[PDB]
Amino acid sequence: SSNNSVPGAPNRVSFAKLREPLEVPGLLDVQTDSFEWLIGSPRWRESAAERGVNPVGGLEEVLYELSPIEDFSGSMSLSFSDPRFDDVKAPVDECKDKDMTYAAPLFVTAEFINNNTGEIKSQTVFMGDFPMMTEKGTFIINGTERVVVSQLVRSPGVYFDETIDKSTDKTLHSVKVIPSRGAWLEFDVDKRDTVGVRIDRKRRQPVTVLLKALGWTSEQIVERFGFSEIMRSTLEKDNTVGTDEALLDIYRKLRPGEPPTKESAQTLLENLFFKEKRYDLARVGRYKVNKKLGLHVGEPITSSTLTEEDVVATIEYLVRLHEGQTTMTVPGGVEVPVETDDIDHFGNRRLRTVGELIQNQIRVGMSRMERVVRERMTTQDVEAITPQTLINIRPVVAAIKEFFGTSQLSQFMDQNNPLSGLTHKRRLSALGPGGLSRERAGLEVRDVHPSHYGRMCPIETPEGPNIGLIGSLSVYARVNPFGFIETPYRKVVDGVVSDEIVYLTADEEDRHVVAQANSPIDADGRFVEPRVLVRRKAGEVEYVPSSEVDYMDVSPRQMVSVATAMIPFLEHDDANRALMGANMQRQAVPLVRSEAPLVGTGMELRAAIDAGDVVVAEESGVIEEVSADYITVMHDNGTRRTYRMRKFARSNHGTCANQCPIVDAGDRVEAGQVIADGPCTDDGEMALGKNLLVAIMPWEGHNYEDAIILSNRLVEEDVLTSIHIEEHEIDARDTKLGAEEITRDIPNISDEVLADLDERGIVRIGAEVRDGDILVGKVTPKGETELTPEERLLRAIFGEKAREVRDTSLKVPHGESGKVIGIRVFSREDEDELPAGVNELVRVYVAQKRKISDGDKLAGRHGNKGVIGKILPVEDMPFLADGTPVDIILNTHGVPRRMNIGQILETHLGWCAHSGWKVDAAKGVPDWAARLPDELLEAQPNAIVSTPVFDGAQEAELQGLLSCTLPNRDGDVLVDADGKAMLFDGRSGEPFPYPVTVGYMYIMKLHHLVDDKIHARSTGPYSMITQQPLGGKAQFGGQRFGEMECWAMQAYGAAYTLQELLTIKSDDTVGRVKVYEAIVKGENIPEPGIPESFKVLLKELQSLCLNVEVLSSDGAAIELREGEDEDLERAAANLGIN
Amino acid sequence: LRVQGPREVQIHLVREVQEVYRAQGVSIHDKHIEVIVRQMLRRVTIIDSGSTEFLPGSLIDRAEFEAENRRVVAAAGRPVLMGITKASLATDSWLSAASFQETTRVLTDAAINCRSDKLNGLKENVIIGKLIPAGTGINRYR
Amino acid sequence: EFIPRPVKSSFREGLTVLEYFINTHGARKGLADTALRTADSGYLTRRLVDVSQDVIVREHDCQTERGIVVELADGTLIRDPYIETSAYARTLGTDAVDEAGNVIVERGQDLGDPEIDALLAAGITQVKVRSVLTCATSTGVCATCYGRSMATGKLVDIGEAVGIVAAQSIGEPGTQLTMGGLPRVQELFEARVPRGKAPIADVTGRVRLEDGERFYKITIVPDDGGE
Amino acid sequence: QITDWQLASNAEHSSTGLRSAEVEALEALPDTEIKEALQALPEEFRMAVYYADVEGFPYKEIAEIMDTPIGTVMSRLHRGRRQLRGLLADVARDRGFAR
Amino acid sequence: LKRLKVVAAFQQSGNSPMGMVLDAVPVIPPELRPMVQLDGGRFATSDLNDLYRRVINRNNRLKRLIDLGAPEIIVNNEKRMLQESVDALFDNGRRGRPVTGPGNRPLKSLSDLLKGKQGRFRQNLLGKRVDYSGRSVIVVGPQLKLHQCGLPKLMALELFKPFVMKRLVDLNHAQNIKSAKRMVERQRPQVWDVLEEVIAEHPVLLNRAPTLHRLGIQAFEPMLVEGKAIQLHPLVCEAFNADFDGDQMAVHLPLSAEAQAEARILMLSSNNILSPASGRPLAMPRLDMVTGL
Amino acid sequence: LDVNFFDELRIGLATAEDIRQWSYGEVKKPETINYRTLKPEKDGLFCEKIFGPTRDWECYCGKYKRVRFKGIICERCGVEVTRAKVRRERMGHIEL
DNA sequence: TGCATCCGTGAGTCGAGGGT
DNA sequence: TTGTGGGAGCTGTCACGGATGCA
RNA sequence: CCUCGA
Ligand SMILES: [Mg+2]
Ligand SMILES: [Zn+2]
Ligand SMILES: [Zn+2]
Repeated sequence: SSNNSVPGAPNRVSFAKLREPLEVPGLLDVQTDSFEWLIGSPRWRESAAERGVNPVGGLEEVLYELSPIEDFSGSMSLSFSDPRFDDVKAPVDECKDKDMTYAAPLFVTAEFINNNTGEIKSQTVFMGDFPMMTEKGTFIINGTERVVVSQLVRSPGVYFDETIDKSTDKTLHSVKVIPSRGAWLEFDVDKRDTVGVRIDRKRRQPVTVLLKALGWTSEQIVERFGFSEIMRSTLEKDNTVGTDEALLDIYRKLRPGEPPTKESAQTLLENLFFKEKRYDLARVGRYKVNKKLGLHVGEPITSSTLTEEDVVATIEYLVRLHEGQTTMTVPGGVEVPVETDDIDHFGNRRLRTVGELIQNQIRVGMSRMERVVRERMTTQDVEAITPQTLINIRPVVAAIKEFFGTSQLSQFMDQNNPLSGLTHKRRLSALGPGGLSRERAGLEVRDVHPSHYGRMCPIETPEGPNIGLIGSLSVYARVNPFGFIETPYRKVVDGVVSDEIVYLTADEEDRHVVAQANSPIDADGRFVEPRVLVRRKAGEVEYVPSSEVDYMDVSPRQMVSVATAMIPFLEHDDANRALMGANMQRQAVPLVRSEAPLVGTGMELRAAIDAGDVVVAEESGVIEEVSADYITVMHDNGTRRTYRMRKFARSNHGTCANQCPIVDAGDRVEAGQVIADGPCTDDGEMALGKNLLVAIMPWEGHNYEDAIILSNRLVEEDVLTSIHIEEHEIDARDTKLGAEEITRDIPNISDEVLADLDERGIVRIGAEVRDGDILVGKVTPKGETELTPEERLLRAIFGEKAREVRDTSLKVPHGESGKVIGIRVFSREDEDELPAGVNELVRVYVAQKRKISDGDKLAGRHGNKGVIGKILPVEDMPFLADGTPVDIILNTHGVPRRMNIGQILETHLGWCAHSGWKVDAAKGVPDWAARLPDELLEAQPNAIVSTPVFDGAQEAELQGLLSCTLPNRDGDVLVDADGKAMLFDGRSGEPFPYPVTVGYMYIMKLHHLVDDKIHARSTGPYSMITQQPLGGKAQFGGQRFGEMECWAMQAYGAAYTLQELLTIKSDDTVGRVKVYEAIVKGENIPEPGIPESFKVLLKELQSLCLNVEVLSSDGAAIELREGEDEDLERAAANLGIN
Repeated sequence: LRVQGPREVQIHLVREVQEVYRAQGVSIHDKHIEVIVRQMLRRVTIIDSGSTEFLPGSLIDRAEFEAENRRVVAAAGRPVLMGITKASLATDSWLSAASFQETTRVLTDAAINCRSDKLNGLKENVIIGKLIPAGTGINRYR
Repeated sequence: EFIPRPVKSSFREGLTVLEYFINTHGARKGLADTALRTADSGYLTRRLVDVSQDVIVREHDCQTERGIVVELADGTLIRDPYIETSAYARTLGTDAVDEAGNVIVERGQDLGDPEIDALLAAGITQVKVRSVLTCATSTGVCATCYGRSMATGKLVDIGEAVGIVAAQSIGEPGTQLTMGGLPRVQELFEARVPRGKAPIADVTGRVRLEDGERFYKITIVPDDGGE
Repeated sequence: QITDWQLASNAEHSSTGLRSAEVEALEALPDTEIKEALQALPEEFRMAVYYADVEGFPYKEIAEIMDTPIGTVMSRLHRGRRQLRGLLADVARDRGFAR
Repeated sequence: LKRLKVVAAFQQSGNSPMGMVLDAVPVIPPELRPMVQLDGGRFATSDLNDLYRRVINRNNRLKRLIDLGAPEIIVNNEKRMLQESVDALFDNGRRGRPVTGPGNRPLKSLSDLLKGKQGRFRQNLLGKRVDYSGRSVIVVGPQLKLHQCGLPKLMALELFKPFVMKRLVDLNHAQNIKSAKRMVERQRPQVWDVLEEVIAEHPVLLNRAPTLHRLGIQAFEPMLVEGKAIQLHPLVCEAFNADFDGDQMAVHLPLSAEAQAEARILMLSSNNILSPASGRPLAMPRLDMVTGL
Repeated sequence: LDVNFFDELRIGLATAEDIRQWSYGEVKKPETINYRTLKPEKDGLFCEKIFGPTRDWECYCGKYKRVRFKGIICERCGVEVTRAKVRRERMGHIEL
């Protein structure tokens, strides 16, 4: 009920009934655990040594693999040690302002040894500027904040599957030996009875060729595989028999068009798999195969490469799999079970987090540099070389820069609001390099796998193409050092549920039986009833008694993600609308004033602080000073801490990130208390919408087909008003005809059009701008031939004599407006980093206050979306008996069909919390209220409450509260014990003849707003190749009248409409002009010419040596080129000539 | 087709397709499915070219086959059922075939055969920006 | 496959955690299945459009007497399930007269709802209708054979591009086809030798059915005594 | 395929840019303010101004036209420029030529 | 028979098979393979230029080797390389490894410019981007008649821009056409009274994608509306499969007399009431209307 | 201006003689444009001499910038003084 | 010369913004 | 223009038809 | 191309 583990946190009284023994971890730990590892931070250092004392970091690991670096003659050796970091070069806000990368310089200790002269030359060498991770778990890369998303990849190991059939109906078995780094190794069976080794996509050589290649003579190979007659037929049908002859055959089959050599086949074959330089099983990949086959059960993980005994054990496992023997024992092995492997099981599907992705790119750069180091050791005169001379850090810098710059895994941070950014960092992506590709994305990788329970949320996933490919980490989940996901369970010993938390992966889980968090327990901690539902291994549902229950869920919502766990009455919503609810929560736009929900969960608070868009007291103290600009905390230590507020910052997606203090001067704040609210937070909790008074009824068809009706109060009181900030950027640069100039002196412009610019030509701070307004005057040198006849007469008449230019000024785009709130200019005359050729660079920041409008998109938390159909006067809205008009009217027809009855339950509870209640405790405690906490028997108006998912307010408890609803100021009970009310039609005055459900529903403002989406075009730019209109509202584009649309026009038989669309509205470069000409002069629209894209087509065919000619009716080819002279008799002559 | 004749194949196909759509409660009138099926039964394979220039086994439009036979007397053709994709790639409009799919192959063969596109069809007049030969674009109306 | 355990809970009661988790499987399997099925249906529609696009109404009437026979209807007539898609909107080939002859609908009428009602009421259980299958027009079809324009309700106008309308009418509901279904529609329209080919009798005669073990041996002796 | 945002960005710093059909329609229609100012001038003044100021003919070659010596052509040119500057005075202010 | 198709085709047409071997490679005009400067001082080129450039490098190196009388093996290497680079230029990836650009992507060759929904046929000839068109969110607006739609003011003003311009000059609101343009662009009030004039009885086509059948495009008479959203009559929803949960729709302005006439006659909302697939009406009451009646 | 009534559209194979009859000049160099002046190198993939002028009525060396000179071929630079439209319709070739 | 394998084809429409 | 020197990813797709190659 | 919208 208290949730007081967070200081100063609001008192959200909770309907929960089960105890949460474990707190939700740091929700950014998925990223901070990873990047602190790569760096080898004292945080990681303490923890890694605090767990069970081999403390190697990611960079240290890259360096010990690389070193020592020996020369061909074994003479000299370069070795790397001790990764160290300088301070950060610039603060985050400075990198964001100057388009820089938040980074800290990286140093290493490079020791060069020369065994010939015995001398040793240490040094401290600078590897490069190492991009750094913020306190929020992100990256600033060229001035834009970013997230590296964890990637789902298949763990290194040995995996067997059963492919159902070839052309025949014969059951085949395969295996891929997939390492962390190196070459692939495969074995399979055919339609015929042979056992072959496909390797690096080369042809199918019988696996016996590899047996004798390793040294296993024919008699020694026959002995082990004697029980398997498929191997005997493979050797009876074998081509040759002998060690070196099977070795040289490997070489000829490996190199097409290359003379084989025995001595050169012996070295590169041990270099493919057994040599640690080119081939390395991961520590995980070693652990996976030694548990799969049972070879080395004493944890000697020191050496991790492909070994002969493991290869022979995999061959014997593969061949015994055809027999299907449940058991197997390899020489020295231990009773391993023989089965196929599931590629989607989360014990075989690890994820590579941010630290590991960066490590794998660092390793690449290091290897490039090393191949440069070895080449320097000879060209340079020895005894004069230094560690500084061998090392070339350009490849490493380029490898880092490329990764954050091009990787699908380094992503533009989704920050519509704290929740968007928070889940983005908790994402588990499937695509990427070294992962699977989209053309390989079958339907089965996208399904909810039984192993995802408690690790990957089954609700939150994209509706569109990326479905099942983008999933988000579960609440209590955590990634282990091997890259697997564990989830905590309570240890159950002899039917008593203890408080021992034990984290298990999917593998460790299938060996036990897991009960549920909602399970009856006595006061001591014992299971009440013997037989109840549990999760049988491989994800099944059974009823075994509690004497055999090993572990129990530490909580409900254990399976669910952050955004999902924020949906009240989730368990009353079908998974489709529930998914729709999680996803729309991450599209809520921040509102000018934020307002926490009356009906919430306990997840808003704990997600708002972890998301990091709130300001949080690092140490206890007293507020010394507080402005809208910063907050100072005098700790009892005597030190001060100050936190500058983000004031009206532009998020990546254009929403207002405006922090605001919630402390006062003199207040006592504890460590971790919230000092100030963020974009969608209210007093520390996530506030994504507003509490709206809803009626559920149809209303004159204005909420037909999910449309929404709003009271005009929400315009007048700015309850759904939101602030949106655009950044308009233009630069001045060098041109083939001169250099560009940012000037207030623009051709063909009145002084009144420039009234709002300053003296330089930049719009003035605080101006109100509209479509077509200049923000930065700019001119580009055009040649003389580009002056129009008029522009050339006035220039000569008045003798302008200034170089002729084109008006290439930055304007306000169509359909937007606002106040200039910020100007930022960068000059080349000043020493300012600009791209090559760029002289002046200025950004104008425009802010609009967006009132909620017709066409804006709203939704609740239950997937109940709609756009606004009509905003009615407050007097027209159906109103309650006391005159209160409702705020929003949701159509009844939409609710039952979509299975999100959670919205109705919320509406009921929303009303209960708004009115407050007093449960009759006089004679005792009613039966429905029995399980209610004492802090919920009464509640003051507008109380704040939690409905934890799967542990929320039960149907009986909710229906009770609708009885004890406190009345309004006049003693009136406006909402009866069903949740319905009597409303008057504010248009006629007559009452509506039946009681309507009314109550309070949390309604968010989604970021799909008319202002962004309205677009129109009569005429504009055209693409240069095709001459068709450009695409996109941003480019003033044209709508695409596509293939299926032409079928529609055709099916109507609208010949001329189809022609006109396809010639003079798109592609006829002369008919375009002739048509605008015709409309402006009030004449008929002229006849279409030839689409320029057909011309382009013909030209591309000739480029393929195809002689395409257009023929006349009877004559020869038609001339498709036009004349150089046209309309001279009229155009020049129309300015008064004859 | 080779047993009960083309008129029976068309009945067979319309009913089997209509049955698949029926099992999912979908109302498609038969005339649409007939309009489609009709286009599958417009050619004939050639078993022997008695006096004609036709290759044996090549598929020829029935009107083409018959109208070329008539001006050779002054020819062994059996009805053939082809699928829609194959009936499409085998049109007299090389432009239509190239704009449909498998463009490299259509264009190669059309080059080797020095094909000339009459530009008769809807798609072809669309591509060149002429009035389509349907609806308000046919001559009796325009 | 159906999990042997059911979700005993309704959504008013609120599902448990396991019930919700396992309901997820079917939910997402459906969302992904629809993502695939829509592309399949779209490719099918594009191929249909291309194969039929050149089909147009060229003349008013080819005047043929060919057509197809349609069913309309123990001790009472029962309406035929598929009158709506094979008999309604057709053009009558031959006059419909009952026993004790009466011209119920004349040759070349719309066969609209009033006509179908009058037909059933007078006891007519079969009708011969013009069809696009039996149309004799050189290229394309004649109006009289096509029938009424489904859009207008009057007989199809001359310039109509009925191929595109037909391809659109067949494609548009394709996404409704689940599991066979759309695979079988594609199998038929692409004119392939089907899976599980059921052979037909090549010639009229008597059959000898030889029972093997997993192997059936059908033989047919012709009535003409042929091979 | 270079994108539309790329074609547009490039056009932002180019000497011609992606011109609309409307832009080119109006350039092919009369500039009403300019046409009437020119039609105000006498025929010979208008001709000597047109050739020199629009068609850039050198002074001896525009003398080759109109069949008049160089002095006559240059007198007509300077005086027609003056007169046309008498008119067009608001057009030069409406546009940026007053600076 | 297979080989005869080729041979007879080559003899029946008077073109020779020599054309199957090239001594000269054509070069497509440079506007069709553009090059543009980008923010950053870097350039963007079409893949075609990299391919032609490799062809040129290899042909020139071959010429250099032939002049230098290089070993026959090296000159054969250069000849095979020239052949493979012309293979890339014509159809990359068809034989062997595709020529790649940065990030390992295969360079789209002259063959790719024609194939698929990206190629010229399906992307630029069978469908195009068009002028006099817009798009916005749809709301219900039950006050409409079947033949009508709510078209926002800011959309209608841009769509009819030259019409309102000619009218603004007809009446003395604008003294010439340039002022008419600037007036429509500054959104001076005089335009609005004129707007309702020009758009009167001038149909527009509305389209919702995916256009599954011809009723996915329908003409309506536009009613100027307050707001930034299109208002869609509740009875045409079925035909468009349009609900109002965020759907957007497109607007197209027919210009010529023939296009306007096809819109008023063939495509008029109230003239397309029956499914052209089943012949039955689609524009019937749905759900709310139903519970009403 | 084409009245848009074509009877037929025929393909054949291009003869090297056809490929040369199309071409306005052989491209010989791999350079595209100079980094300093952003101008198209001579005999390159964007050569103005064989393809056409980048700017209307302008020549490469700048001797002719006028609609007055119209259709003349600059003797110093070989570029034709015409509309830049031509750079979308003028093929080159490569002698192998 | 008779097939088995391999290879080449195709895999919905329209939007928004970001921008190596 | 001189002691030695061989890539980075890749696969977690699938149904269909007909050439191509092998023996 | 990525992420998203219907
Ligand atoms: Mg929708
Ligand atoms: Zn007919
Ligand atoms: Zn020159």
